[PDB]
Amino acid sequence: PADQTNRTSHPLPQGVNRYFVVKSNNRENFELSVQQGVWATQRSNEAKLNEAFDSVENVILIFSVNRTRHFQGCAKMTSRIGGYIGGGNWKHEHGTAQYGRNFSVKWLKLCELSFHKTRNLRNPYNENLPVKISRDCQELEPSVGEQLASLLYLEPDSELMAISIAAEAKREEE
RNA sequence: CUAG
Repeated sequence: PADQTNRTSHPLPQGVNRYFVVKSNNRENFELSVQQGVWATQRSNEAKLNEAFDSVENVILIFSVNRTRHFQGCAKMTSRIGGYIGGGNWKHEHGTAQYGRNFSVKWLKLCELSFHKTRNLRNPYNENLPVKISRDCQELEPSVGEQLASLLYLEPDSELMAISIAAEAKREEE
């Protein structure tokens, strides 16, 4: 009874964060990311994630699979792109849009956040369009990013959350 | 990217 209420997701790190919407063409890659703690983006996006990674303590990546009408969670970018990381043999069609280098992520919160529920939120960095209209690695104006992440934390954990925590712990035993 |  001395034990604090134990938690099943990681809270949004405190401090000065930047926020990017990350898009996947398919669930398979997103699920692989969750099992392995790894992502890779399009080559053209790598310098901008590295610029964010160098600039602030936490780069928060809010994921959404194309066409699912939902956000699926948020991760912290935990390594700079460049440098061997490993994992992630990714699915893609006839070699097109071939992905860049794998980097580490830590899944903070996994859930299914409907776009309906984000419909009053717009992003000044993308012409004040609703945040659902976000290409891969579009930056969220940071006050809007913090609002969008806060909506994620209102949703119940999806089944992937515990999958993530388990995989994360397994990688920790070294 | 969102919509079909």
